[PDB]
Amino acid sequence: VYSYTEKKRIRKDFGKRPQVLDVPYLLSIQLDSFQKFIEQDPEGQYGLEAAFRSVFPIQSYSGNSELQYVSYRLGEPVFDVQECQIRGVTYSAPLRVKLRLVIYEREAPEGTVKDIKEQEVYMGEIPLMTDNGTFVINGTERVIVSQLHRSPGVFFDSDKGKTHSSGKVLYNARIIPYRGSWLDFEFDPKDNLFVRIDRRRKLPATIILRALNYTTEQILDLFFEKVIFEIRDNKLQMELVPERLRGETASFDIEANGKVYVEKGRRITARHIRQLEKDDVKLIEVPVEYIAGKVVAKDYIDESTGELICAANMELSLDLLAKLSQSGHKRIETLFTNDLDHGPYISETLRVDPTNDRLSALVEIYRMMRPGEPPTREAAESLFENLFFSEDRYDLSAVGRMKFNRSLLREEIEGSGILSKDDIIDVMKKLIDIRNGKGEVDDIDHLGNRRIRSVGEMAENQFRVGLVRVERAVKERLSLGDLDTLMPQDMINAKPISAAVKEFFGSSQLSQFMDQNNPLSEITHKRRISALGPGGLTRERAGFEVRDVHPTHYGRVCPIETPEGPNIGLINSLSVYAQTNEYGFLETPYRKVTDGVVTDEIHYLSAIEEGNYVIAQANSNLDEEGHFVEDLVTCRSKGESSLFSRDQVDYMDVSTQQVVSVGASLIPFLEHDDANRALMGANMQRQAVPTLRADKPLVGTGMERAVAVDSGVTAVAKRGGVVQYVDASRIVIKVNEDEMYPGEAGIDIYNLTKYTRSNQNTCINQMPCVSLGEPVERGDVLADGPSTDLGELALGQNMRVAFMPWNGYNFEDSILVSERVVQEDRFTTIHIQELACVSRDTKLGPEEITADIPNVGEAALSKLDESGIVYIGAEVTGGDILVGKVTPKVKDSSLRVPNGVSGTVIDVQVFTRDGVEKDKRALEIEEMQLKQAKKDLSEELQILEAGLFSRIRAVLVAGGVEAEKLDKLPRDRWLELGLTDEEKQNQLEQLAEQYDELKHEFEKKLEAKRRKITQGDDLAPGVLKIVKVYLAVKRRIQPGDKMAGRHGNKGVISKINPIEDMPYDENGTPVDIVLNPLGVPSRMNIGQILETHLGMAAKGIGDKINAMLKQQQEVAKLREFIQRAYDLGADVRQKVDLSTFSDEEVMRLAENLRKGMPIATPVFDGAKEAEIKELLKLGDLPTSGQIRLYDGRTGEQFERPVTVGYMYMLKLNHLVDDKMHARSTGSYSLVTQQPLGGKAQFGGQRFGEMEVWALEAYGAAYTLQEMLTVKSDDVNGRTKMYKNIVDGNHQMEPGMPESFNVLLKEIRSLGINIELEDE
Amino acid sequence: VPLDGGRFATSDLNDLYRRVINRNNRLKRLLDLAAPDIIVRNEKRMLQEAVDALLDNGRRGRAITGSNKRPLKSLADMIKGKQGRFRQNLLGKRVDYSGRSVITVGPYLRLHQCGLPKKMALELFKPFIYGKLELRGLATTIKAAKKMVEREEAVVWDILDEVIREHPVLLNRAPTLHRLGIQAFEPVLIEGKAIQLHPLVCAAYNADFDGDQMAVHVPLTLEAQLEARALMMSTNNILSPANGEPIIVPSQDVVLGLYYMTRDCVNAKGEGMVLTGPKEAERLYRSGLASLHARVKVRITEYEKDANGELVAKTSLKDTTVGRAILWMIVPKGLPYSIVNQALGKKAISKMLNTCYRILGLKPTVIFADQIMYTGFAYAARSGASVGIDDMVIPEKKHEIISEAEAEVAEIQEQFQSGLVTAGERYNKVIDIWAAANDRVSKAMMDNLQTETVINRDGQEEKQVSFNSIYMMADSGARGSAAQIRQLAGMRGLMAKPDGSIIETPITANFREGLNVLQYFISTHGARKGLADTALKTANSGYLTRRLVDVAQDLVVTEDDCGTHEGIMMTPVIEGGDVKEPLRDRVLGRVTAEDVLKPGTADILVPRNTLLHEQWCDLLEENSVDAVKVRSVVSCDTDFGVCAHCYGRDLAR
DNA sequence: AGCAACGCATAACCC
DNA sequence: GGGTTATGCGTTGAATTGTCCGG
RNA sequence: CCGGACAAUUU
Ligand SMILES: [Mg+2]
Ligand SMILES: [Zn+2]
Repeated sequence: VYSYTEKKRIRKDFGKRPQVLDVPYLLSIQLDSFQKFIEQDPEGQYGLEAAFRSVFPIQSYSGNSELQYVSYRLGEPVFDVQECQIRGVTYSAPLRVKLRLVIYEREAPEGTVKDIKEQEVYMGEIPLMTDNGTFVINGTERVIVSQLHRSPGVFFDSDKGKTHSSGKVLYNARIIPYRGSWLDFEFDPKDNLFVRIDRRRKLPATIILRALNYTTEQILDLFFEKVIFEIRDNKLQMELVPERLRGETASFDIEANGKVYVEKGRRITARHIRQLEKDDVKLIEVPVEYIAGKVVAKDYIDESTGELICAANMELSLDLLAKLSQSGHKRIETLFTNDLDHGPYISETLRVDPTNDRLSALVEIYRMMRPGEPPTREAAESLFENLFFSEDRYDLSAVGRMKFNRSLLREEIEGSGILSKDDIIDVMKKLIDIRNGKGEVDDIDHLGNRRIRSVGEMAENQFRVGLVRVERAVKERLSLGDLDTLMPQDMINAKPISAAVKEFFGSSQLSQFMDQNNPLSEITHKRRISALGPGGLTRERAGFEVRDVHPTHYGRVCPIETPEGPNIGLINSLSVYAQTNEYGFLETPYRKVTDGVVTDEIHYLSAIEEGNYVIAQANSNLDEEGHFVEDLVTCRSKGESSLFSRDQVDYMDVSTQQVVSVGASLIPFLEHDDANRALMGANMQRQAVPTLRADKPLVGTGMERAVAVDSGVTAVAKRGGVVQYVDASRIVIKVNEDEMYPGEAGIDIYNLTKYTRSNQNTCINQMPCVSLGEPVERGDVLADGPSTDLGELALGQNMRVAFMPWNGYNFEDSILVSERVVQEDRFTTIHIQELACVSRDTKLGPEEITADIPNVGEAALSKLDESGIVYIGAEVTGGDILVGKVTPKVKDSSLRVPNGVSGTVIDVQVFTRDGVEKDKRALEIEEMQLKQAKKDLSEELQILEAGLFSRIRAVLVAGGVEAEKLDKLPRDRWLELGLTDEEKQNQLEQLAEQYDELKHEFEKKLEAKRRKITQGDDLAPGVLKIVKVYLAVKRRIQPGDKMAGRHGNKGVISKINPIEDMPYDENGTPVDIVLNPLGVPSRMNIGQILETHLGMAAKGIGDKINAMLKQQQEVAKLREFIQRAYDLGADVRQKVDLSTFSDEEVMRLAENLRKGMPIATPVFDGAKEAEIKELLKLGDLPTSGQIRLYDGRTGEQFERPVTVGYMYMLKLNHLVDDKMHARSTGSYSLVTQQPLGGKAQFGGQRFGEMEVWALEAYGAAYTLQEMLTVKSDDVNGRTKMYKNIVDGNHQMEPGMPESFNVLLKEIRSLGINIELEDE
Repeated sequence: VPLDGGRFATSDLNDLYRRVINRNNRLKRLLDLAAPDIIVRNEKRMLQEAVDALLDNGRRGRAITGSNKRPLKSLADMIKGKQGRFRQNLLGKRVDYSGRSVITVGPYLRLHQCGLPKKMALELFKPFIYGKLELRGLATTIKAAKKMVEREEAVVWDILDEVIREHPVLLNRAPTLHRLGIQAFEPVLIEGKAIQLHPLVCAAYNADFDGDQMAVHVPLTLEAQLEARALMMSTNNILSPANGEPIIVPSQDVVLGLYYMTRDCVNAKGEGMVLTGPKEAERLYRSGLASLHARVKVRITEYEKDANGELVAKTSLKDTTVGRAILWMIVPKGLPYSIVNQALGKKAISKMLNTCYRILGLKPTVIFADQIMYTGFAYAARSGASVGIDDMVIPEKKHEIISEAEAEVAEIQEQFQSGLVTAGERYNKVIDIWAAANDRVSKAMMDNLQTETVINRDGQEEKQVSFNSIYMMADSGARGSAAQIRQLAGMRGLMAKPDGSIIETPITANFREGLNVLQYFISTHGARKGLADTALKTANSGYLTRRLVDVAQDLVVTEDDCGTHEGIMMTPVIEGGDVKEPLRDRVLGRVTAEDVLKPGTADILVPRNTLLHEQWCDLLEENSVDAVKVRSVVSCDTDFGVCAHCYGRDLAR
């Protein structure tokens, strides 16, 4: 069962894998990000409330005042989207925050006296995001691109490659918080631990461990292990552990219970280890050299005299041994050293450390962080406690704490948000264990270690930064206040926050310029991911791991729709089904699989969870109920894929289109093309241009309808009903009785935007697609925007393709076109160029806009009016004056149309600032806007009141109906009729008061619109009025433009070919597009021939249906033909039943399909060669599809048959008249006497060093001298040469290089003496 | 420079000078009332920082910011670096009288001419148009000339034609690499806005037609014009200055047309007859009574340069075809006939063009090359090859081979899981058996594509070369190689992983049947590695070539002979395998120091001050000389330069 | 307030 | 007892150009 | 005027 509006054009779809999960909203990322940004959710929880609850509780120094905060609300924006973008104001809403300030009395803990409660104070105007996910800054349309950066936490790298040419591998830790100082635990080849703050210089770690309120004995007992010694008459015993000796090799004698186990030169093995654990004799014999090699931990004094025997962390000797033997000690704590178990890195670090006390440690820290300053003890203590144990200058996040606990293998995922001594000890122990050998490290290119950002989180961070920057001044003013007589709005400040949010939303490396010249480009840019903004990597400081995609890039980042140029591999995209995790990861849906039944329930797995479970492949043969038919299936476990069994799998991919994106999803037969070819094809499809007629594709993927619905370039009906009045400017929808609300049920009005300009000088138009008197459903397509047709994204067009060399016109990859294409006018795109006019008020008065200009012409003034502005609808060419402007001296300074773009003026808008007397032209223009606004508002009021009377008359019909009191008395008296005072009377009264409030709102809106048109807009301090004129250039196909397709193949038209010269078949139909077969072996596009064959089958079916409909046949034959054409194939999911249709629905279906048959082909499960051959056999086309043609010049049959067909191609946004440029003589620069460069400004080329070197390799000297001295540098030589040329004389003279003169003058201005001597 | 309004935009140097002047004024004012030591020391320190920021910022300490977050520039930072004067204005500079547009092909012109738009030609040659109009007298003054040029009635077009027939232009590409980058051609007024260059020079430029932008420059002084006509002409720089292979290389379409011409078969329409000459041969081919490629004994008549410049005519009969005779009609004068009897591949036609050049000369050689281009394009248009899905044939044994491959892989995996072998040897066995299966599939599909189609012989069957489109395209050397056709038809084999290793699970299917998502993602990353590192590779290559051209420039031949007897002892370089560079290509054109004697018993061969060429190379090959003591540029002892005797023959000549 | 690679520049070996 | 080697800081990283718009 | 951002080409 399907819908009713889909009966106009049903697309035949192939495939064998039934889908289960539909496609969600593609703008869901931006929608959820903005909702998370602005929301009235209590208890904070990562939002504005959280930031407020975190920073606002701030006391005062001596003001005895405390300012709190309750909630915050929002106001209605002063301007809406349409006219907001028309003018150029920042589409934003006033933000109001209610605050309260309490003041207590002295000699009291919290004894308050009087408190003030500020009711809705202002702190900044933040902009709101529309439903399409676009932002407005200055009348433009910019989309903030998400950022992929490093997750806040702890990481362990290796930095292999630069090991001082030693080969020893290193392991270092990187503790990175959310906002604060860093902490790197680096290593040295000499077995030593070091630390550093803010990446300054190498510093020891034992000093910090002691400064963290710890002594040498405590530090050693906490990190290292204790080796207790005992003193008896002889044989000093030592407590050794097999787990301790598993690394080093005990070369000494080992005996226990009178039995010698290990002698000298026997290596301890596993059997020796198990014997040692079984004996548990920690009292053996050790040599005197091993005791001297050991390191004592704590201090030890004498047992009689009390003198200190050995110091802390120092090697023992014979004197110390004799001292301990003559004493009476029985317990000595010592450290343990090893090479492959536990190294004494802390022991060497403490030995190198010159300090031994916390005071000296703090003094050294203060001296190293700020030299030339007296190291005060209290200041150093406060500085050390304010860096790692603070709640303002150092704070992590929830995801940061979760990642920290996950890396440290903890139990709880919550807790505090600052670093602690226990956390430092745990990280150091983990790093020591990693250096010892056990435990692996973590990489950076993995997705389980990184974290994606969003617009909401980034805006929250910027707002928090601004707030914590203004809190200093807030606290200063609060401390230097008064005696309970201030004002909250006067003590609060918001200028830094306003400036911060303004600069972030305007000038940002991520908030870039959107390209709305294509709905596909828009839906790709809305999900584009860029790791270029602040907090990540740059463009030149990158290697290869960050460029190549990690194997975990499955169903999240798309490796296809990526640009190529300076930055390759960094700019990425997002998959279709890929969602955002709650912490900030990248999620993907996975179908839950039982032991043998694939359940339709889905389960989401993150990056750190996907590597633990096994997921099967998408394109896998399975039964209808989800049963694996085969035993072996390709799976994966940790990025690297392999092959597993059946009872060993856990999950399975949801669909086969999740690994690809959405912009790259519109490429049919992606599996037939190579990776780079598909990449460039997706790119060139992103940078496209809508044609004149949005012709429906014939080999579409299937998601075109979903893309057009999710895009905001069409008018989707909100609540379905019945269509009553269709027009090319307004659509009125009368809802059915099913969707009828007791309050404001109403009609539905959808406006249609006409021919306007996009970002890339492209035209966007919305065309209707409904009929008069036709029911509709909820969520129905009613308009078709740019490159759309009946809710299907139709970018390019459909042409007749063929593959044969033709007189070398298609050299390496050139494209050959026919004259029929330019005759039927089907690729004539529309381009709208933006021209800006500026009228300032400089000296001697402003620049008046009047037609009394001296030294003019009647032929030029005929196109103008008595003000100096051309009318609406005049075709101008290169060299005409549009808006007349003069500067008082009087010099003419009007805006001239650039040469090369013959357009048409279609709209003229004048924005005059308030305070300037308008002329008669401005007066009549204002009257025209007021007139059209009044007409629009009046017709809107008319249709609304018509709906209200229809509703009230339908209410009066139900129940007591009286025809006499309905047809006799006038319509205005329909309030006192025969009707019971019940729910019907309630509906009548509510509709009456609704009509009253609608007329009140009409009057208020009319007054507001009149006031806004009469008043002036906001402009720059120095300009009076501005004129924005939109052109309309009709661009046709001209020899030099850029044709391409959906497979990566490029094409440049060389020369058009007539119909009589293009080859023709046996019927007489010539070919329109001819390619080069030589481009197939180069660029791997094996799908091109499949698309060609598919296009022949679809065109043949459409032509057969059109012929059958034209020759007048009964409906039964057409029904049978359509049923066979829709049921052919092996096993597809598109099952239709034509027996449940009407005759008119079949007639309309045939009339719509008379010009082609749309065929769907989902990416990795499209049509096959068997289905293509079956369709060709059903149609009147041969099986091979290679028909024999006739030559267009002479006329004979070729030696071998050629390949001809139909191909879906498109046009790029590169034109010959836009890419061409030429200049002979023009203006030059000012700093260096050199010509300018560019096309908008009359500039030339640039004879660079590489070509200069080429001319050097050639035996040419005079040409290079002329190019480098006469043409640009020597002004006198250039003028003399020009005079000799225009006079008729051929002589060149050298000159002094102005660049060399500038260089010598600068070096003279510097501190270097250079001069020119003479012989 | 001012901005939008009455405010003027400040400059970095202006701000630095203002700060320095303010600090100097403050110090001079403070050193009047006997200011204390601490204040005067702080003032001197601030003045020191100011003068440091004025001279050179960023070297000492931090860089003072003149804006929000951009570091301010100084004289040192502007002079040095990539944006310095030496690289932005001294060497590289902007020139006038230049244009730029998208190129096309236009295969209907000779060699010393190209295409150029009509409006662009009128705009670039405006001074020439003005001069011609003022010397003819159809204009009153400069204003009248401007009015006539902007109006374009009828005299401007013929004046432009007059100035185009005798004024060569110099086209230019932006990324120049070698010497052959700026040639000289003659424009033709063609309607449009694109450039129609010759298809033969495109392979030399390593250019294409994907919307590339090409620049043009026009000389305007008689010496430079003569220099261009002498050296910059395409009809002059045929030989490459690197090696001895010339630059005029037959393109892919041309070699495809010639391969279709000289492709003899075993039976055709009109096989088994005799005709008089290639004239009647092409007549019969156009009439249709005989096939294009059919064995027919046609009498030929050629010439030979066996005399001392005089040619000798001869007439004989040879068993050839029709297309070969038609191709032989455009041969110039003195060439053998055994050069058009083979399949005429890419290397074959290259050798034939080189031989024709080195035997006859230059102008008829370039004429013959242009004629070959024309006839190849014409016959390509006449025939036309087409790639088909049925023309591409999949081997019937690929399924069985891949089944045996998977069976062996499963056997190795089970043997490894049972506890017999290690993962290392398992991975080695997997990769070697997969490479073997890929090579087997490749050779099978190659044999299929080389002898799939067969024809009759007026009565029975006969096997020959297959008439497949892809096979012809791979055998004529047009586009595609062995691995290329392998990728197009059969298995692509394994492919490496980003770390450096290679994946143990290769690709099962090919491009015609159907890959899976996993294999697609594998090929995606395997190609993205190269697509990402090619940019930095090109950047490093550019830096290296810039350093080389900057370090080796000061060397101009100032003398002819230095009179030394030193050099490098030429020895045949051999690296493990076989002889890499032959002795002929090694000492091809280099004057030796001493008198090189014949390796016999005291026999003088070549003198000590003579140029060595092809005849001397043949003499050396016949005498079988082991090592030849030749001079060297590094062994030359010439004051300020290197003499011409220590270099030998000039390349590209 | 995150290169990468390589060289020149102080201030300790260990005979 | 002078001089051998880790550490700190100096330099740079192709080519030309259609676009956007910001201080 | 200097940078930022996108993008063509070096496939
Ligand atoms: Mg190109
Ligand atoms: Zn010499």
